[PDB]
Amino acid sequence: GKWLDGIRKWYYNAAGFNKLGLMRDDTIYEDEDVKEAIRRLPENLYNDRMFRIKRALDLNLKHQILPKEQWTKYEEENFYLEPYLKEVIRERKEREEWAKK
Amino acid sequence: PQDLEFTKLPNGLVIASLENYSPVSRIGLFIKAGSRYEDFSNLGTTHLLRLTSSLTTKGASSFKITRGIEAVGGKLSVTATRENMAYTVECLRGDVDILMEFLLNVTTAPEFRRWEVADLQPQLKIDKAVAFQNPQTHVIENLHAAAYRNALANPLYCPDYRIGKVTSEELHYFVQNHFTSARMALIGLGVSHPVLKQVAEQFLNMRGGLGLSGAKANYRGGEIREQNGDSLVHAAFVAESAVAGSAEANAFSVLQHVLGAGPHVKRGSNTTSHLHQAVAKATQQPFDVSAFNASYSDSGLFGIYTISQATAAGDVIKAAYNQVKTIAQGNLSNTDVQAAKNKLKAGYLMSVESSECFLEEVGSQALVAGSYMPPSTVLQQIDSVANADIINAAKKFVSGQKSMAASGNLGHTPFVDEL
Amino acid sequence: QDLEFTKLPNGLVIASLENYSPVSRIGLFIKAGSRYEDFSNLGTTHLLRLTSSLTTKGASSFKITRGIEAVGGKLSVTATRENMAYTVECLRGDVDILMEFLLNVTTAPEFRRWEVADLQPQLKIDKAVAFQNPQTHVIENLHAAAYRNALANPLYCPDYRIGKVTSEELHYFVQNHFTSARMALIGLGVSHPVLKQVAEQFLNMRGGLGLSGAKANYRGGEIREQNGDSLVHAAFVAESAVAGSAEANAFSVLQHVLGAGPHVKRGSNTTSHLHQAVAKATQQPFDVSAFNASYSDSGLFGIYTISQATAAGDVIKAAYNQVKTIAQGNLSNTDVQAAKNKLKAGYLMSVESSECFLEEVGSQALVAGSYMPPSTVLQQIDSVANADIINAAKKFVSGQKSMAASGNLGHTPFVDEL
Repeated sequence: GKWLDGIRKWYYNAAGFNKLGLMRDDTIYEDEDVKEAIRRLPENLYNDRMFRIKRALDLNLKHQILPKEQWTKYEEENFYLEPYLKEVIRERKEREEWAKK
Repeated sequence: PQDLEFTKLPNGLVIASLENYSPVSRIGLFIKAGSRYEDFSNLGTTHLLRLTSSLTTKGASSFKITRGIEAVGGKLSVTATRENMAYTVECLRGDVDILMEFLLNVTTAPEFRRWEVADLQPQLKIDKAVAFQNPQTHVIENLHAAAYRNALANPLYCPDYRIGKVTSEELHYFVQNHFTSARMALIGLGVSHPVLKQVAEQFLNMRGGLGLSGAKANYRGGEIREQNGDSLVHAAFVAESAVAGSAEANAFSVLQHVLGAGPHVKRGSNTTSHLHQAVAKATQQPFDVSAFNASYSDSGLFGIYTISQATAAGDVIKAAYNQVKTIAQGNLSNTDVQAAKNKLKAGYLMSVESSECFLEEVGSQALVAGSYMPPSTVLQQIDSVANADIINAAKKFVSGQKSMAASGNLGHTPFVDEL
Repeated sequence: QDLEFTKLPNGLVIASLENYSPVSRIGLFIKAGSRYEDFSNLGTTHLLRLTSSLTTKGASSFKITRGIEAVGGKLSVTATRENMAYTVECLRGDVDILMEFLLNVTTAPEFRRWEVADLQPQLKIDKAVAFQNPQTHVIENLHAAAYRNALANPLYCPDYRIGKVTSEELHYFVQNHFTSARMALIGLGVSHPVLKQVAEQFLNMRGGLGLSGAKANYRGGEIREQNGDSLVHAAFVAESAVAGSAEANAFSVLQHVLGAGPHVKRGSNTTSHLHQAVAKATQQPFDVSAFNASYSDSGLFGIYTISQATAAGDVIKAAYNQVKTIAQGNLSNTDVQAAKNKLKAGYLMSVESSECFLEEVGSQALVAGSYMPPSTVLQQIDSVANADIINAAKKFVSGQKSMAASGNLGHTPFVDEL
């Protein structure tokens, strides 16, 4: 628990996506399930994700980094895309299970 | 076995089974929710609600529901009138249980995921368009909008402005406030009584009885004229009549069958129908005249519906109107009255013949009355109607304030003022 | 100088002024309008005023457009329910070319069917942009719900007629309504002799009368447009007197007593009784005016209200009550004089602009044939007495109402309730 949480926090800090103002779900690869999960996001969350991704792209183009105060915090992160992606994957697996019977 | 048994559960769910011994079992859940229970805020909700039968539920997924219903071979359908809404599921005898579960999930825990609702929204327009292909439905909807100023004026089909803006929250609110046990009835034809009791035990735990039930359907002598480019104009002018389930309602029905409601000889204008004979000598171009009659819990509507060429339109309606006036004057023989009573009895029996329509009738009268009325009682009631009662109904139609709705060129159709 | 409504032998009423403004303004006012079409050719006039730039018998569409642009003038078409005006504005030395263009557009148009078909989609866009302000849409529905024969015909072609206005209908309407006796030529900058010359160019115009018909029968009908708009616009009206009558002046003075429009930028309309009544009726933003239209056959005086849906009924009720109070006789003399001042000032200030002066002169020539100087208009306005205004209010209150509304319509009363 505590040891695992420490290792996870170290990995989150080591991975640089928090420096660019991004959240973890912004980093996930955009495959079909992720595309549909994004399509299912509420408008406010979709707009927030779009702006955060655009700001990260702008920073990467400038080879700069958001100020240390503005970095995303591991202890204060929202996994907004997790429920939608899990539901999409569940539906796809249900379809496959039906299609294999 | 041979007679159904209306039973009211302690929850309030009127449950009845017939055991017809047919190979296909048929179970219908008739909720007292309808378009009239909408208001100005959530107008058109019931259309989408009827179109959201196959959406994912709390206990079953949309894919699971569709594939299971197909693989079993049965079918789940939703039929909505202006007062009641029926979920009818038909399957094989040994395949009830599965589909029954689906029914429960569609009516008690229908989680309206907003993305699915948004995806379903465009189909509202297509369904409205295909329904409006028949001019009679369009004119009748306009007539209800132009005759009432409250509940029954709410259209069955979603308004154009509301087509893309029916939020799932409105669907949830409507289901919670209207899909309740005391306003629902479970009717199973093939299903034996104890199995119906078992399946309704699932419905025993639902929302509290007697949900929101407002509005009185106040009458309004208004008009709705369309002014289309159609060569043929279809119009309907109607006056207030008795509520459903009344002796005067039977009088109005017998009056409509005296006037003429539909053809009995294919490719042949009704010789006995007074309206067809009256209009035939009025205009020579193709026409079609009928006595529209609708009865509801709070009100009713009896009137004349005519489809005819625009250049002659007015004439037709006047002629039809005049015919009813004559019956109001007292010129009503006994032979045609007996013929109309025979027509009404035969039509009721023919409708009840088909299992689907029998289920619909049983569900409707279970919702409104709660006690089954056998066809013999209906025949006795219609036979009770006398000539004086029919003349009184015609006089009431002639005297009462009239609401008219027309569609077509409308270059000669009189307004309700000079009707 | 002053105008002189000279009538030509054919019937073309020619009037000229000599305002020394560098822009010469000419206007051909035909008595054709939307009321003169029927169910067969409904919406013809809407396309008719969009075919001004189409090729004619004597000039091509390209020639007309390029010549008008190169000269620097403008050729516009204005339309109301009774009259249709072709107004051409040019420089003083550039009158002949644009006058010939006007002649070709009106007397001998050549509605090429392909050009008409290409122009027809413009009807949708024009109708949509004209319906952007709710006032026009509500007034159109009000005219549809108030009259039944002539004035019920919309100014904008119905949606079903948008793509089916054949050029044959345009030709029939032009040759049955654009006739010499139903037209008037007015020139502001143009001196009278050249105006006579161009009228002579107009001398051989069709015949000497048109297919004037219908009587604009009145129906107490209502049109309800259930929309999702938070704001609701309602307009309930009663038949007033015909245009050009003392009772029409009484109704206009009554409308200015009630309050026709604002007079101070961002003002609260302190003088307006309707605004004061609705202010205490409802607290959300509103806008109440006394709609008043006058025509040759009939008239319509009523109340137009823009309010919130949830308060709609209340608002109109309050407005209605105000007129009722004036009907009871609670009309002082100070506000009557204030309304008379408002009406006179509004008329005179409208007459300022050369366009509006030309329109007024054209309308007077069409309906009267003799110019009515503004002094006579002011005298007629002053002639209206308090008793006449009370009689007009009584006629509105006792008459059959016709109402048109648009919006949420969850609280708007129907005609019988109002």
